Amino acid sequence: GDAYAQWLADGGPSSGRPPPSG
Amino acid sequence: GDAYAQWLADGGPSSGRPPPSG
Amino acid sequence: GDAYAQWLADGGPSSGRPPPSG
Amino acid sequence: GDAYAQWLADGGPSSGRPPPSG
Amino acid sequence: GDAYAQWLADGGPSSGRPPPSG
Amino acid sequence: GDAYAQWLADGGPSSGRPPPSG
Repeated sequence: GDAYAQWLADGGPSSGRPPPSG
Repeated sequence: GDAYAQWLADGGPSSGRPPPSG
Repeated sequence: GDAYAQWLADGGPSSGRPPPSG
Repeated sequence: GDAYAQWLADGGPSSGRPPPSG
Repeated sequence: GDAYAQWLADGGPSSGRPPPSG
Repeated sequence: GDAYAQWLADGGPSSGRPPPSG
């Protein structure tokens, strides 16, 4: 869940990284 | 994760749709 | 604000409608 | 804005509370 | 998912609470 | 409105950025 928050912050899909499970 | 991102973008619970798991 | 919630629900920018003030 | 995000999360127009300014 | 949206709105990782499952 | 939409998409207050007005 915290990894997922960071992934959103970084642009979500457009971050180019997989959505994390945490 | 991807689907959830879009749901959030659309206002989450305000969207009128249940949260997806992806 | 409620118009803006609906605009999110409808896809936000991709709705093709202006973001409302309410 | 911050309040408005929480108001969305709480159900937005359907929540029984008005949209916030912040 | 719904809880998670509110947790984001409340500050996410910085909020002092853990990410929700719902 | 547009800028705010993106901020929301990025986790709102969880993004670490203040809410924009547009």
